Amino acid sequence: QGHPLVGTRSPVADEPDKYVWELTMDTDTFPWLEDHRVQGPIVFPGAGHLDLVVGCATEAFGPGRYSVENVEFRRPLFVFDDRPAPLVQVVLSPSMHFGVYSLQDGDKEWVLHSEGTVRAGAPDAEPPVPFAELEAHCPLEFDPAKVFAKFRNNGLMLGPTFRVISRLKYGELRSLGRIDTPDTIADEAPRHLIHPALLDACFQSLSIAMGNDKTLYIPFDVRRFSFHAKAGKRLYCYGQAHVIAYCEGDLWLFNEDGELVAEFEGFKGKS
Amino acid sequence: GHPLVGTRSPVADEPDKYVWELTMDTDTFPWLEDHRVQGPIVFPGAGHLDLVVGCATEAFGPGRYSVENVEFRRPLFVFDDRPAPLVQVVLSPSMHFGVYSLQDGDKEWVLHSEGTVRAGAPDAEPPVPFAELEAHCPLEFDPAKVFAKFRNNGLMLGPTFRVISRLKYGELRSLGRIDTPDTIADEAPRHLIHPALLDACFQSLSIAMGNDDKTLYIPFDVRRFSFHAKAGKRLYCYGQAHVIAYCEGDLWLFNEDGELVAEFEGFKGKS
Repeated sequence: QGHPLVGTRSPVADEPDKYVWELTMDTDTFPWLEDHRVQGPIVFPGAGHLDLVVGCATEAFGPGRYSVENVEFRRPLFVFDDRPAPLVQVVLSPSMHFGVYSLQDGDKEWVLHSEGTVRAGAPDAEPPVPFAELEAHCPLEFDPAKVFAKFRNNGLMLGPTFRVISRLKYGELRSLGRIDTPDTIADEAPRHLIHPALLDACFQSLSIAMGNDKTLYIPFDVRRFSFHAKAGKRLYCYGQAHVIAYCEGDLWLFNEDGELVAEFEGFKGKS
Repeated sequence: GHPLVGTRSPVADEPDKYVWELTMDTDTFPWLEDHRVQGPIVFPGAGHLDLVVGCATEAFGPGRYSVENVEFRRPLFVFDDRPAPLVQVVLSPSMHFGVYSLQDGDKEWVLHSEGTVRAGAPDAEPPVPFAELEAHCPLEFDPAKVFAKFRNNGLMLGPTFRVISRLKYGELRSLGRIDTPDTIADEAPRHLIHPALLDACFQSLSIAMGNDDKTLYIPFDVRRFSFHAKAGKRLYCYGQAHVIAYCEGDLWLFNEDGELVAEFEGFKGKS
């Protein structure tokens, strides 16, 4: 019944404020993994790491607001088809520094995928445009089928569960996207805080803020991710881009009733 | 919608002013019967916090709100001989609020509550984590003992305001379990924190000063009330008193899973 991405924890005696969760990230436990392939292999979406770490922190310290600051994404997490499911470790230090690690079977070394800090609580969120006014602030509309098309044309095989933007609007250095939970994940998504598929789609949405009539971007840095409330079945993602091959922007995720879900400050990306 | 937020009629020459109007009758709110003070029905001074924050929620949206420097001065009566009073939540552009009532045939409105309100809240600082709460308060008191004191001193409390199922205490400490009764179960999810349970929080705190006894205290001042999450069916209120006839304490409201619901800083009281 718990958060599906938080695994077993085995509190070690000589390390009292250290927390380690272990999880086998197989397709049987997570069929949706199939629908985010990058040039062939299945990749756990770099966005997904935020639902993972905060779900872990939630299990240790309790429900509420958590903030994940100075996240670095460096090495992709693969779920290959030829080898068995990888093992994944969320290591939280006493200093509240975290790392996400993976080991493929027969490998000598763990691979660090994500790195940052995490704390309880979050600043008061400051949307530059209130929820109701959002619709009008982004006049122009773009076809979601074209956005998905671009991704695959550059080698990003996105299946139904990662094709979840139903509507999308934009303006100068801004974007607004509607994220709908697909049926394939419906029963399982309320167990997550913000399902990785929907978290990935938020970064998809931001990519339309860079002025384009080409250059694919992937999560690289995040100054602050502040979780405020669980995602519902329908989501409104409002992005504002900042002005090389590094895209940057700030993000505000809302539920349809207008409840802020999460705030991203400094969501940097890379080709 | 929130049952205590009424009609709002935005006035043209006053754009940042909000006024909600409500007839506080027993038919709309049967639970009102169960908090009488020396005869007449009194809207609990604690209830003013669910009212103002429900109003602010309606204007600005769901999320965290903080009500600072609340003064309670004059009781809000729902007499039996006269028709239901009218109640007005006036929110100024400066985010200063007042709660007013007019009884039938009266020339002037009566100010009941006064303070400010803003969006957001500080990160909450429980001095004892939720899990450790149980052990921090060893000694137990009989709730039928506390309701008895109130009645003996002229506070006729009916079933809906007898909601403390369990109560534990220590030096300058208290811990109470607040249960939503069946009579309002159907209506409580519409409130943020039903007034009955909000009143019971102050009931709980009164056991932190008291030493095993006849001095009733009633809400008077609150430096800060910070709302974080809707109340559930079971609630744990942890109070810590501060050391004339003005009691004061800090309160931390928790749900069963340990989700902080509300923080009270500087909850002063008066005989």
